[PDB]
Amino acid sequence: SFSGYLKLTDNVYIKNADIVEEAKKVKPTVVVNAANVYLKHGGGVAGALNKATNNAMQVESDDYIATNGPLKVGGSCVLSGHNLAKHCLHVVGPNVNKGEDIQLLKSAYENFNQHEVLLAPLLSAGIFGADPIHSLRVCVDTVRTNVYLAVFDKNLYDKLVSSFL
Ligand SMILES: Nc1nc2ccc([C@@H]3CCC[C@H]3C(=O)O)cc2s1
Repeated sequence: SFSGYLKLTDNVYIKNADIVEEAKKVKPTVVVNAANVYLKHGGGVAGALNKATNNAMQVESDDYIATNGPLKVGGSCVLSGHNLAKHCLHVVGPNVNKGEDIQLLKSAYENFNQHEVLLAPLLSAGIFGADPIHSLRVCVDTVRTNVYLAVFDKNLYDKLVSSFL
């Protein structure tokens, strides 16, 4: 069960934790991956989640692309969670450093509403270049189901809690 979270709003909770370790302890119904449109999990949260499955997530993802084609920015797909969760919801936030529209961050977070409870990272807040505090605001304004956010970096976590509480 989710332990040590701080409740920010009626439905958004936050913890300073590594999402891979949270997934292995809780084994939630849904873990969110911060993915790209071809589901190539090369680094960031995507690389860490794929490595914790010993590349099983990548083999499954390449088969999903071969049959279905790439996702759209703001879109998602549900695949196995392997040893981390029952399911992995792979969500594509905009890569604003490559000119993708920040408005698509709202569409990205809307995918979370299809699941009652999710363990997730902040979208577009890694190498995708969005300001992480702006990404948390979009999450709060868009997600209506129960989301447990895991923020690895303690300096970032303290910044987020100071601005949202
Ligand atoms: N093993 C892990 N590797 C990563 C890499 C990056 C991150 C996320 C991506 C966006 C914000 C950052 C964070 O929470 O500090 C979390 C994790 S957990």
